[PDB]
Formats: sequence, structure tokens, C-alpha cells
Amino acid sequence: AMQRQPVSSSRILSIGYDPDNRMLEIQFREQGTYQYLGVPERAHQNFMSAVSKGRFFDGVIKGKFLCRKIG
Repeated sequence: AMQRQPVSSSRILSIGYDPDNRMLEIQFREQGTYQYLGVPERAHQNFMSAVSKGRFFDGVIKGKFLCRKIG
């Protein structure tokens, strides 16, 4: 299965990616954990390399892939 990696961010606590299902999992500080569906592996790599995880989330992920909250 896929496991999230901790990251340093004012908004995001950890990020995981499942290359098989093309699924991205983001755990937010205040707002819980979401899965984003149909995310290409290159997106995940760029996410992990971004200077600002928040900026990258806002510009590339948010509202651009179907998401669901898990919990």
C-alpha cells in the first residue's frame, strides 16, 4: 500500500503517492486528509521538489483533480 512522507509546510503535514492507482494523498494541518485521483507521477515528483508545498498545491493540484476526504 502507499505511505505518506512527512514534509515541512505551513499547510501540509505529509504527502503520499500510489503509482498503481495514480492516487495522491495529502494530509493538511487543519483540514484533514484528502485523496486526489488520477494524478500523474510527474506531478507528484514536482510536488515533492517544490520550494513551497502550499504554492504548488494551490497552483497545480487544488481543483484540478477529483478529490475525496478520508476519515
